[PDB]
Amino acid sequence: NGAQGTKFRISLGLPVGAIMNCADNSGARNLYIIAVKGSGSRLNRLPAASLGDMVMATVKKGKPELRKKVMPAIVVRQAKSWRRRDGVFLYFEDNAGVIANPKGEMKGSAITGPVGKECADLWPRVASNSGVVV
Amino acid sequence: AKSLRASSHLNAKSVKRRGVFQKAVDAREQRISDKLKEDLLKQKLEDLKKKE
Amino acid sequence: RDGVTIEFSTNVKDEIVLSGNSVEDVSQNAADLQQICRVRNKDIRKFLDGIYVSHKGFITED
Amino acid sequence: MRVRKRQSRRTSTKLKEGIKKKASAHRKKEKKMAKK
Amino acid sequence: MQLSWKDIPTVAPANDLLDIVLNRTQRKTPTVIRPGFKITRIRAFYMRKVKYTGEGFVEKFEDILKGFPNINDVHPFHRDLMDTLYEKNHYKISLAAISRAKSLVEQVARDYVRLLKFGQSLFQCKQLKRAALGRMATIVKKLRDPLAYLEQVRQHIGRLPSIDPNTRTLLICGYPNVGKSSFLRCITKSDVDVQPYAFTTKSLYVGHFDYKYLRFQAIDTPGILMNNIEMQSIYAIAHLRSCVLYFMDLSEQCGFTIEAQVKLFHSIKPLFANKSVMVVINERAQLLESVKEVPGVEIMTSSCQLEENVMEVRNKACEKLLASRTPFIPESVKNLKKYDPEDPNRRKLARDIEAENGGAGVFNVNLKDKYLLEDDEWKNDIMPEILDGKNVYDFLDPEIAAKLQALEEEEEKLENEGFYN
Amino acid sequence: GHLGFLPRKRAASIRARVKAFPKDDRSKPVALTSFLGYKAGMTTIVRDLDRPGSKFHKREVVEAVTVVDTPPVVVVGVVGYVETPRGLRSLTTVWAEHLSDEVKRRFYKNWYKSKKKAFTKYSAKYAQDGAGIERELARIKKYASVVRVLVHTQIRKTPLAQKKAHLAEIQLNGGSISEKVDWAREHFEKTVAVDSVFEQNEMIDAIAVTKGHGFEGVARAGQRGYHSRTSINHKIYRVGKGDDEANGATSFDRTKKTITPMGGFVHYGEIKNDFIMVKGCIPGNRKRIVTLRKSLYTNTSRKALEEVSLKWIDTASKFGKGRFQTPAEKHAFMGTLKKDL
Amino acid sequence: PQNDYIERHIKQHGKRLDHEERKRKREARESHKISERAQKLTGWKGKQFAKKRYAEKVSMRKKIKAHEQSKVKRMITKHTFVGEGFTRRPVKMERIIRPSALRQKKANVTHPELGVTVFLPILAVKKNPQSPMYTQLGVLTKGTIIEVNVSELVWGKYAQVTNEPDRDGCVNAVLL
RNA sequence: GCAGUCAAGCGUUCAUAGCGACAUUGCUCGGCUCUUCCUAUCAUACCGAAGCAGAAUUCGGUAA
RNA sequence: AACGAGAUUCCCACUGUCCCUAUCUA
RNA sequence: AGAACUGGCGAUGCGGGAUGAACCGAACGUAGAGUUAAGGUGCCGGAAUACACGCUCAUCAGACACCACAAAAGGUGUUAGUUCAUCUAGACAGCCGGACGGUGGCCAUGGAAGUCGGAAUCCGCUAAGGAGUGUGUAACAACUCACCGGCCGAAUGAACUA
Repeated sequence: NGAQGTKFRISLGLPVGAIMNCADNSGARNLYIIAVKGSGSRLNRLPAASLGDMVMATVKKGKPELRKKVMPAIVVRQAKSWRRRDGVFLYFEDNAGVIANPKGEMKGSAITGPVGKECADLWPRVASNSGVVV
Repeated sequence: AKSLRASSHLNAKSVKRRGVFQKAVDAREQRISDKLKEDLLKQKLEDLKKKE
Repeated sequence: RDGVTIEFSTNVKDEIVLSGNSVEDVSQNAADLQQICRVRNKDIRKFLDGIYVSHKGFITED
Repeated sequence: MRVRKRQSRRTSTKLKEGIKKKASAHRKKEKKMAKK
Repeated sequence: MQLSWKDIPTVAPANDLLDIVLNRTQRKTPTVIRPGFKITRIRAFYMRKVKYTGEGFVEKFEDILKGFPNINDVHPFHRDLMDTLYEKNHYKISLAAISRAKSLVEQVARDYVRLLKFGQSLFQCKQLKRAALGRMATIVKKLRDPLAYLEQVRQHIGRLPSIDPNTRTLLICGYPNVGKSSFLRCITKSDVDVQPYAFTTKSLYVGHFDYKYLRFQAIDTPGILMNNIEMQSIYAIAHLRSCVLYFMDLSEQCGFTIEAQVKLFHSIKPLFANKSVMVVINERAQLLESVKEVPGVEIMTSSCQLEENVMEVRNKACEKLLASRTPFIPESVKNLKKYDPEDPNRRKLARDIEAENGGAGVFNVNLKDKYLLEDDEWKNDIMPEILDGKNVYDFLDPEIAAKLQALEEEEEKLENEGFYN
Repeated sequence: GHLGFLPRKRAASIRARVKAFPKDDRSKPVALTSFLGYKAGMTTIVRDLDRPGSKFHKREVVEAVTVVDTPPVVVVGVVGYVETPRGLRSLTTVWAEHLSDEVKRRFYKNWYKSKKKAFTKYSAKYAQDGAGIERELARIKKYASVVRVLVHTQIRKTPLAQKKAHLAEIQLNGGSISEKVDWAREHFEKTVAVDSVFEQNEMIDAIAVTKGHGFEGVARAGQRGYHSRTSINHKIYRVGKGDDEANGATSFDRTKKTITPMGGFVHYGEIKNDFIMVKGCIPGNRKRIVTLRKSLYTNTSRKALEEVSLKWIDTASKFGKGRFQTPAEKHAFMGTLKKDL
Repeated sequence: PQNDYIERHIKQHGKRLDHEERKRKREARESHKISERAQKLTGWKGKQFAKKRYAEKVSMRKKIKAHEQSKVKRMITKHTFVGEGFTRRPVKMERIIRPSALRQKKANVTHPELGVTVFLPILAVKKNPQSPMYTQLGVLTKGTIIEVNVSELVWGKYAQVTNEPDRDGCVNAVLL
């Protein structure tokens, strides 16, 4: 749901049990991943997210309004070296993600820092609430 | 999902193979065999270099 | 099939005529022509769409 | 198709002799039931 | 839940229901045990089967109970509407029989498992298992009548219309076969028969239309002469926040006296007294003013053959229901015509280009031939972009020949000086 | 693992033989069906992607390609096979009367000790109006349902220190068996170029003996690697030329350079002849002989129909790290050095 | 989706062109396909088909015959009953364990002279054959004469059991 | 399951020496990991029935 | 109330314990 | 399950039952010849791909055995029967036609005319037609068969048993 067009493989940097920062001005500062929506299935392999993938994630350090409810979270910053089709390999400074409804519509009004190129392409309304892309 | 050996997909791909999909290969083959025929004449000129 | 000739009915809308000598050729071709037009994963009651053998007969009427 | 398992027609000696004991058991019942 | 109920798991006719639940316990559980095993594995075998059939029937029964709308807890219109279409007492008797049967099956399963942990032979254990599932079968065999009723109600409630008691509504009433079928026929897209007899329509047909940027729904009715079909109309008048459009046939048609329409209007007057009535005419003329004696009534004369007055009735109905520096525009756009989709003579779009060139995902759009250049011979652009470690675009400017010649002057100003020795 | 790739054992030779061939149409012109070279190389390409329907239509894609070195294959014979109820059966092979030093080397395990007396009586068997050679060629044309070409590689034109060329068998998918055996007659002692078999935008199946890893420890212990593998559907990106400078030049880059990196490939030389730049990764390592067949069948999707517009060839140093395409760009960026002046 | 969305569609557009040909030929095929199923269908489906088809024959016999006739005109692992003075009753039953699961209190008793079954509580276990130990334990094996409470209500106070409650669920008795 | 209601016949003649099928009516030791196999298949493939408007679904068939 | 390498739980930091192994040396 | 009596094994080789504790045959010195027992005679395998009358086609037939278990049955497989039925006053099948008026019988109810349902279910007229066998319409109509009658000309029908 929500994702626009096809989705191509980039490296997986954020498994289940990883704390990423929160980037929107909704109230949360960090986010704890519990499940990844639309992942593969091996024996003993943890569900691993990447940039621009909707995960189910809980707030750990933030406003009580945003807590009490496990909610969808789209990862906007990865910090693990993924590849672009334009030659370069790149990575960010920290892991960050933004909270949204199952439809892909944003709760926050602005996203701080850089938003990934792939994430902003796949999710339209993230690019609507984006200050910086790349 | 439809298999690799799914009958309907094999028949749909046979609908493809009687159109553009073979014609391009049957033009490419003519261009390859042409340059192969061109490869005889060059070597025959290098036969006539020694024959000179 | 080799021995079945197809013409369209003049002055009658939406009609295809199958004619020849063998019963197997004409009737199996008629069966083929209506089994390619299967209404798939839908109603029978709601979707009328399809080709149907309206009349089985002879070329020369007497 | 995947051709499924076929039943044997080899009757084992335990089966064959057990068949005889079961048969003679059916006799002893039938002779008693004939009297009533 | 809300307005309509199509989403109900189907109701098996109590003989097939047995053939579903019992066959599933034969296919899904292990089925082969020797008598020569330990007693513990024999016990656990038959316990697993009694319990699994228990969960089987309960799962099917729970689907029925949760699936059907809780009649007295939904909405006053729907509580009464289902009461008119179905014997409400029997509708609650049937669902009570299922709620009874589920608790029965639960009791049976809990009994025979407890009785099963004391079995001494495979035969005794088998007899107890057969006893359990046979007892469940007897319970389900006693349900051949209510489930036959529940399938018919499931089918007929699955096809019922969805009226919203909170949106702006307008009931369409009158005597059966006045011509109100032609009204809803000529106001919206809903196929309602205008067949020349009394009770053609048998239920509440709904038509949606939009006026003044708002969602409206006009509800066609069978009519009032008491019947289940007839009382459906009356309770639709009573429980809906609406205006009622009572239709009259001032003609030889309908086959009923206009005076009987007067008698019926003034008799049904109490329950539509709160609804702000409109009356539409499709000694003698004086008895139309006898109808006018009602506090809230209006009279209009119309013809369904013409399409203007039918619209004007709607306009007055909706009106009753609401109360209840310079821009830059290029002249190349102003002079340009509109895009008519069914025109044989117009410009071909890229949509039609890709069809003519074949396929959606197979056609590659030429980015060239669509951009403006001095010479269209160099339209098929190559553009090198990189030469020897340094990209062309960084070196690329106008007047680079004159700028180069400036650097050529800077050559000869250092050539004769003697830096290259 | 995969139970098809069993027994997981060491191959018969480094030159794996091609197991199946593309079918046959008896109206098509005479053309070769498989080619061989020497795989050695791997490099990066960028290209703009004209693949409609994709997320990268009118965008640019970087990707890994492999460079097989392919010197012009030389024809030294022809084989004819009769169709039997027992399979095929070679009834007659015919050779080229005067063969290279390379192939007479292939006929011996110890080359230097021998009197080099290989085809002496066979060449003396030719020594007349033909008479017996034309008899055996009639024998092939009369019978023999399929006809395969004996070839070999130009090992000396490759930087390999092996000196010993590989014999091969390549069938012909040009109709009328007469035209098969007479194409062969027109090609004894002659050579066949690469681009007379392949071109750009053509799918191939490169077969190779897969990089030996030796002993290794139902998931069983034993041999890993050195297996004869067939990999299908690798798109040919570029066919090259030895005499032609600026092989590394694209439509965009256009700098006079060879696809050969600075100081050559690792563990293998430069390129001094024809090559095929194939997309992805071909089995085997560098210095390995690969046999390139073509597709078996009409394999047209949009991954087989599209035209490749190569934008740039990476010719930077694979031995070490890559910073410079040419030697000219190293000393252009560097400035001038100690031993220079 | 209004009310009769397919019935109105039939009453305006028809069923199909070939709806009557398909139906008539199918009913004519069913005479064969009954026999084609009866000689195929291996396993459980064959047994279920045979039982359903036997039923469909007996019902048809009833229809035809009724028409023809209307033409004219150590622990115990057996089920026991324990009296309401259980709390310290066993004087002479030192270690004779009787679990609470095996205690059935209400026998499913039928009346002989009037074919009505009254599910009534047991009052007293009187005479169990096979064992006079079992009379003192209250065991309800086949042939046991028991006392029946007639609180709910011509009647006979005693009933003889007919089933083996160790095998089936309940205790089934017949009055004397 | 118990008791009754039918009831094809057989009972040594045969319904009043009796047995009697399908129905029906009475109330009510556990768990970690791999290999191979079975189908009594949860999903994937193709079908049949179903108030199956579409979507979604329920039952059933072939199918390891 | 500090303790005692007492025990448990939580919060913060850390790590190949693991996701998922890879390479080198003895 | 308990007795009695009886064989066999046990202290017993050999022929056969493909194989073997109790199954069929069998009076063990060493040899020769003939004849047999049980079991057999397609080839393995010694001995008839004998002869004669039949029955069976099995989507894993059957060769098996007090004819014992799933076993009572289902089947438009096939062959024999038995008991009642029709039949050149024309059998079954087949189309062609009639298939009626009281009468839209009474209650039912918006509308139910045989065919949503509740009770009798009657008369007349015939060659024969039911207060109606299903399809059908809102209700009718129309068609259908059960009942006759017209050409058609010899067998056919039902219920059981093997």
